[PDB]
Amino acid sequence: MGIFGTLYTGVTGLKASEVQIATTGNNISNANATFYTRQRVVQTTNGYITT
Amino acid sequence: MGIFGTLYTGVTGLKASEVQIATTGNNISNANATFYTRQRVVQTTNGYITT
Amino acid sequence: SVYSEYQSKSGVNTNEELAALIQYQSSYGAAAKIVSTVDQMLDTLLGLKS
Amino acid sequence: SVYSEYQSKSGVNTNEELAALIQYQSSYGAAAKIVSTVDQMLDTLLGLKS
Repeated sequence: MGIFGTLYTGVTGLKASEVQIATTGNNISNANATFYTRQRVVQTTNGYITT
Repeated sequence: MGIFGTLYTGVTGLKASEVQIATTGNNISNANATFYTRQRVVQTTNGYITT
Repeated sequence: SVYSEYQSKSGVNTNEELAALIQYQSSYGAAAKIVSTVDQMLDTLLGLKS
Repeated sequence: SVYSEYQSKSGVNTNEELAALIQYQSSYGAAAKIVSTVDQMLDTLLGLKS
């Protein structure tokens, strides 16, 4: 990947943790918002790019 | 004087140094997107004779 | 039975999310120092351009 | 079982490659300066012949 997108991608890894953990705490908050079904966050990638 | 031409040719060899910037940056690229397959390096055989 | 049947695959509890958090515990911990490492390395090539 | 094996087969890592490959360049960059160093011999010869 390009350097700037590359180091940006690491931020995505940080963002993934951020969004994931935010979701985890949310689920933890949902531990008695008992109506909450499992909402899921899934890995993707920034798509194919010219190189 | 002609040997001066060798010098810019050496720079072309130096540009072979740049790819390992590209490789290291590209190789590092795959953060935990759990769907990846590597791409890997090569070295070549050669032989040269004179009259 | 059916009433009890909304607290293992659908809703919420302890542990399952906690295990996820700890994976994320690793996730950012690795991500950040990887990121800063990369930044420090940008600097190396920059000094190389010199 | 089949699960376990692939995760080993999924061996595609990226981190430590950073340390090795940057230097293969940086060595050349650290060489490029000496390349100039001996290159500048030509420059100085030119200045002399001026």
